[PDB]
Amino acid sequence: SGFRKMAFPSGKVEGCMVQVTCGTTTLNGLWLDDVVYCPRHVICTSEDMLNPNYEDLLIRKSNHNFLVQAGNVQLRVIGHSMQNCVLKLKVDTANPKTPKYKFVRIQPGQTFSVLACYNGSPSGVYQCAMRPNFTIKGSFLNGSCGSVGFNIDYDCVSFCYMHHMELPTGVHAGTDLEGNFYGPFVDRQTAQAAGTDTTITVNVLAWLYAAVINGDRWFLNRFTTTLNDFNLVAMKYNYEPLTQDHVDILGPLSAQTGIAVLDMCASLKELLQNGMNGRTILGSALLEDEFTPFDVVRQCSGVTF
Amino acid sequence: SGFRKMAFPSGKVEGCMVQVTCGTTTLNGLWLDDVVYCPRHVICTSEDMLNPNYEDLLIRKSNHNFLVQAGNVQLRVIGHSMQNCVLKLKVDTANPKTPKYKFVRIQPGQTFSVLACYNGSPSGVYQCAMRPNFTIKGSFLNGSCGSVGFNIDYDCVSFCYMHHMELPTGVHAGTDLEGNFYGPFVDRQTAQAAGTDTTITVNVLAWLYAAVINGDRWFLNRFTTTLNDFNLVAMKYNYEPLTQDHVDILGPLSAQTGIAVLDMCASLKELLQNGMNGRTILGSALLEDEFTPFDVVRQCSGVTF
Ligand SMILES: C[C@@H](O)Cn1c(=O)n(C[C@H]2CO2)c(=O)n(C[C@@H]2CO2)c1=O
Ligand SMILES: C[C@@H](O)Cn1c(=O)n(C[C@H]2CO2)c(=O)n(C[C@@H]2CO2)c1=O
Repeated sequence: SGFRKMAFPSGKVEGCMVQVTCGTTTLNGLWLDDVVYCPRHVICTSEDMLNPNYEDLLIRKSNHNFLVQAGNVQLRVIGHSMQNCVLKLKVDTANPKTPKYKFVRIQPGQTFSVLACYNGSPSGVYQCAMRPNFTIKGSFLNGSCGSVGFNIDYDCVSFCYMHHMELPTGVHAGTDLEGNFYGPFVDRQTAQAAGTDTTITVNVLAWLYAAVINGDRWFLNRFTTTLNDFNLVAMKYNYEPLTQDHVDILGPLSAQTGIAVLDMCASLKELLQNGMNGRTILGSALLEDEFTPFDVVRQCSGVTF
Repeated sequence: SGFRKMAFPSGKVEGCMVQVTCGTTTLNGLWLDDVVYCPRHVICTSEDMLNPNYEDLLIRKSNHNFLVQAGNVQLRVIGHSMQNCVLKLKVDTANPKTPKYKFVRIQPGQTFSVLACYNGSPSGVYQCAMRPNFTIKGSFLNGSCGSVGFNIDYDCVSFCYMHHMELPTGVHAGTDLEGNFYGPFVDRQTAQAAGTDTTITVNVLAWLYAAVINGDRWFLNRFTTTLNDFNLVAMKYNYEPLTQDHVDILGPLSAQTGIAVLDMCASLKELLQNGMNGRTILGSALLEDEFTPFDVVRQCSGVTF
């Protein structure tokens, strides 16, 4: 029993993390097969971060400029190119620890595990979610750039995030493994602000189901509601509009508890209109929205890898 | 920036997790060098969980009764003994992946990382704390027994917890790696209840310091206080008594923020007497007490391994 924020076992990704140095700057890189993946802003100098022309800054760079340190050993660089906002450094040695991997662009509301690193060495691991505004609330200090997010299913690692920057608001923005930024963010030190951070409604319901399973049933009520009428309360509280697909995704949880999705939507509406009144649900005094329906099933059924 | 609940990289421990089968029961075991460590209640049958005599149940067990599966391979068992509440199965093959390890009995209030497993295979990782009542609030399903807790410093893994059971109250109890239970708990299906779960005061202050660093300063006030007078508010709210050693441990955080420990104790007292009034600190609506002073420094300075 018990429900916790759980990251995946990070072993398979540790062995893909390297140190990448270009000139005076060091950041983390991911090393699968004979390619090292890192953010392209490794090549920006002290005064270039405001408005760099990355194509031009590349002309003045050759293979031997990028120094890649694996653990304590050196990797020989034999090719490089710029794909969107990441660099792809072809090294001469395939990584012996390359797990079965895939590059996936995840959707807002989905969650992943982040292995925070500095100088190509791991520091820790935490579970994050792609906010509706395409930012993540994580823990990154200077030099964590290149840290990656991923999901582990069976024996296959699906890489979905590479960290690029912190915004003036203290939140984080990054790209997928093809170099495309999540959201309208660019790798420049310009004025860019995240939009309204709405709540992942389908994820709050999944967490309420997880609570029922774990013995917390005080928030269950004698009301029900309809989708259209529930969405009208969600909009007032900046909650993501709940669709029928979301309802279908909650089926397995709805069947395991004998609680209709709409009856659970009615209890949520009460929480939004009346607050928690100093009560706690799964040890928390606010509504948690960083658990997907699959996240709950995974932890409440004990899926392994 | 950003402050998160962070587990250590779990790679070095994954390669020590095995499956242990004894008769009809399967649970997880830890495999360092040529010894496999598992809970001794692997040998209890369906009707034995109420009042087992583990010495007697051992007489009827020999080496070939314990089947140890490493990944998908079989380990040959050549010796076994019972130390407190864990078994020590001597196998004939040293583990090639044995990290630099140590067995440590941690103190109430300290934190560690837990790698949850089922059938000797990892499922995930989360950060826990040893409550003052010697229980932990974690996520364990049937078969997670044998999952271990640990800290990683430099390249050395300090194992401190092996999970044994869930209590009728939904919390968790276990042992150190010498088999001694944390708290007054036994590996029996008897009536055992955890005591008062008081709050780790030194850990709440460390988390308040982490908040100041990350931009949340609304809880800082114009008051101060004394230790004796603050403890009198702590006792009313079932908070662990704050000693001078605790104050000394908070020095480094106190110096990095230019905030005396006692001035921070005064802000906490206000939170306890007046509540948070619907405000959030580091994204949470209650006072978090599962971050040690070293946990905060680690994450706010970027320590790696
Ligand atoms: C990659 C992470 O480690 C965070 N980070 C970062 O996003 N930028 C992008 C731009 C906003 O400054 C950056 O330039 N640096 C270097 C130091 C802070 O100026 C930096 O550390
Ligand atoms: C080891 C973990 O997986 C949890 N767990 C457990 O603590 N006990 C000890 C005693 C209270 O029942 C136990 O017997 N089992 C087997 C199934 C539940 O009866 C069990 O799964």
